[PDB]
Amino acid sequence: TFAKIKFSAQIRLETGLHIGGSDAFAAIGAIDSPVIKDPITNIPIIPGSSLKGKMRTLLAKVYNEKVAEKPSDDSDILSRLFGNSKDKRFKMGRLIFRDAFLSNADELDSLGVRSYTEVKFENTIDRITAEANPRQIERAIRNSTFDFELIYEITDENENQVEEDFKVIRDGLKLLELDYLGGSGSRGYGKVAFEKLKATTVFGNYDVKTLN
Amino acid sequence: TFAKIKFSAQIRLETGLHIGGSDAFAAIGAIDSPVIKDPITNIPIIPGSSLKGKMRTLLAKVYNEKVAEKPSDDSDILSRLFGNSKDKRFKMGRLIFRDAFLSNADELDSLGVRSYTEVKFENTIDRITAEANPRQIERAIRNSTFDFELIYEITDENENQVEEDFKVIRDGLKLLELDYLGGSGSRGYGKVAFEKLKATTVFGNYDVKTLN
Amino acid sequence: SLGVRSYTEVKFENTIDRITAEANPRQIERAIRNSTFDFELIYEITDENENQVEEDFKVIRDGLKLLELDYLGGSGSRGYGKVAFEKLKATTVFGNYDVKTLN
Amino acid sequence: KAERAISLLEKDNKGNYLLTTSQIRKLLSLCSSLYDRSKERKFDELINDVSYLRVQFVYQAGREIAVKDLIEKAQILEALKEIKDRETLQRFCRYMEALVAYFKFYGG
Amino acid sequence: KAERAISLLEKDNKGNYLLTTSQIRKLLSLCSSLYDRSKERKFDELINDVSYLRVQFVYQAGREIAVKDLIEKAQILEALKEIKDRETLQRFCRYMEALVAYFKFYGG
Amino acid sequence: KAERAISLLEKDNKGNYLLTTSQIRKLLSLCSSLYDRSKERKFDELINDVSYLRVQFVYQAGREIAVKDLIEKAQILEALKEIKDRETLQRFCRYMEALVAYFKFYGG
RNA sequence: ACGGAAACUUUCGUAACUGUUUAAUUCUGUUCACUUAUUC
Repeated sequence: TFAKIKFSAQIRLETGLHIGGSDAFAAIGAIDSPVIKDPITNIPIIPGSSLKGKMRTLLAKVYNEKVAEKPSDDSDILSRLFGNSKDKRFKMGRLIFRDAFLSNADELDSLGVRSYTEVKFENTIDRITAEANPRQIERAIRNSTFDFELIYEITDENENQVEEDFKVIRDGLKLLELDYLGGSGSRGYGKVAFEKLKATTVFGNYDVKTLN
Repeated sequence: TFAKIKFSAQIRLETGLHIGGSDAFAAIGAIDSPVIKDPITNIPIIPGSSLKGKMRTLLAKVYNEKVAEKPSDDSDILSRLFGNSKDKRFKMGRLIFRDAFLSNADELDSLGVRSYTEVKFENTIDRITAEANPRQIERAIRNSTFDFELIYEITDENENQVEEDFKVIRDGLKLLELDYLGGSGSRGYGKVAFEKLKATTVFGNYDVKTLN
Repeated sequence: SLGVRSYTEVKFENTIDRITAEANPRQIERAIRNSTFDFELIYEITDENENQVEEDFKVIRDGLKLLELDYLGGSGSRGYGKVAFEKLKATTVFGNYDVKTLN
Repeated sequence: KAERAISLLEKDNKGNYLLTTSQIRKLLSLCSSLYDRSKERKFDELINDVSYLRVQFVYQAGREIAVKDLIEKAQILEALKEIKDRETLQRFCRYMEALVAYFKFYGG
Repeated sequence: KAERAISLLEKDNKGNYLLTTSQIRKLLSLCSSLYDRSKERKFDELINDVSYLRVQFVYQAGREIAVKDLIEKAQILEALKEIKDRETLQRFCRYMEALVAYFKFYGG
Repeated sequence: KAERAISLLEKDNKGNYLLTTSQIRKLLSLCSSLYDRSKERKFDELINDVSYLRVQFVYQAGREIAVKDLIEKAQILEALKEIKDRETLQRFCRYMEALVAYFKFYGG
């Protein structure tokens, strides 16, 4: 009738990504937009807005029946999973994400690191001169786990399609690992890896069997 | 006969949320709806209207016996806890809420922060062009306690259902922690955490035993 | 010179029958705040008023300060009256009794 | 305060304001974070925020040409030294909000 | 006063008033917070509220096109400079309320 | 802190600052990595980062002439010994950001 | 040695019950720390 499904997993970053954050003032050694972090502390965290904005785009191009043009108006078979501000049949979303926080600080200092992020030097060639525009970016360190929990809930009507809902969610998790997750990741910056993909119930109403 | 139950707790925000406050004039660096605060001072506070409007909605979809359509006219077993403008048996509510004020300012200045809220940069992709509509929002900082006290009182008739009343209230507190509390929480902005959930008596009439 | 509304305002009041919501949406008409008035209490003796004049001022002076601690009007149980005698002075017109018990 | 802010801001050089309201979304928020805290506590406690607030103006005058021409004309660095009282500090916060209103009145 | 406010407001451009009474819920309320304070104290004390009240009109003339066409026609910035007395300041508060009633009669 | 940083940095020798903002992109990030970690934990735990931070000013002063002339004048090595408390360590982090803003104010 | 004398429009009563500024949205699309170079 009403259950709570939480997809608890650990996102293992095998390659340092780069997501444009707010004000470019996290360090006095940069010149471009670094990575958004925590306003109170200073731990490299990834928001949840980049997860829904990337997973929905890469999934609506294989499970669709019409050429897209504008968001929230393509492929009705997956519009009920995210949300639609135009359809009168549903308005709220049944897939609540969460801002993943870096929880690898309990054993990172024991190995002896420099800080939490690094500055990578890059440039470009105009095919007429040597080095031009000596810019720089600030990526993330390697091996940094996170806390990703996908909250799922039914609303009574979710009856003759529960088995089909898990097929789209499970296929979307393995599809994100084969693509970059960030900004300007065409050169090889993103590529996540969901470690320990498990799902448990907290409210206690739906049995667990389709774990993997 | 007549007791006063106060559910004193501390709401710990584990994720920065975003609730559309009043006019967009709390800062000269925004462009959209910020977060409601204090008219005299300047401390980020959350009103009590968002707590009653969200806890009642998420609870009336599991403890009901008929498909709802309009507010204050669904599931009579929980209508007496909030109120009803149509039933002649009761009119006033027995669950008086309270606007939670941020009381974490006693130790926040010792750590040295920038302000009290941050400006997060977001945009959208039309799947035909690059960046479009460079908008911006204003979320809340992490780790900020609040003063949440749920005032409860009986009216003599509350006799053979007191034990059932605490079951619905306790189930609604743990259910709010598994869902966003605010606006645009589909990407992972809400998700509160009731820390130190305790209940005491001020008037002195009903014994305490069902603390947890 | 200050620019106000008019002279009398309208206040919305109702009642609760403890069984329904709003009952009898009536209204009243109160008076504005800060409005001075001209109050003159005339006192005259009649020859016999001789060995009790000093006692008469004790009752009048006590009655003036007692009215300030009580409502003066209708439905004053919620706090509508409560006057304040400003510049309490006494003078003579005919001139036959000296002034000394001013306050 | 508001009378001398309508003629000094207009007197510039090349037309078409290249500086937008997006690249100045920090120095305009730090001044608002000090006016609200001056009414709660005293002035002798916020001595660390005043020193950090002055560095932000000098740091912006070296990374963009649209900042040096605004500080030397409006005398931003001069007003940061005359302040010393709680009432005087509140005047500088209101003067900064006036330059933002008249900036978008002619362009954007 | 009330004669030139019935013909100047009607003379506009494109029909259907896009600006509603919801996006102007600040500049119309701050002027009411000065009329009640001008009758209690003197005019030489409220010199800080007059400077801040003028900034609200200029700040809105750059964020919406429905404001520039109203200030230049009704001469809002011109009336804010002629005022200097307590009796003259009270006239500007009554002139602003006249432009709101006729704005909702023809449209909304 | 900020008052003595505007006159000591200007007093140099030969004009045209040869040292750019690109060759100093390490010592400015190491000091920023200590101010944020000092507010989370205690000072007795970060005793290894302070010793490693002092060596960076010695190695950089033996490979470029544009480093020794700045340490001896600004007294960088002297401030690294007076610090001993968490509040005192936070003052040295804010003083380093002041020398960067005024460095690009006159040149770049 | 007044068509006068003696006298509260007073006593009673929340403008009340009900209601998330909410649904939708990657700060990303292009970019070798490069060019000339006997540890002889």
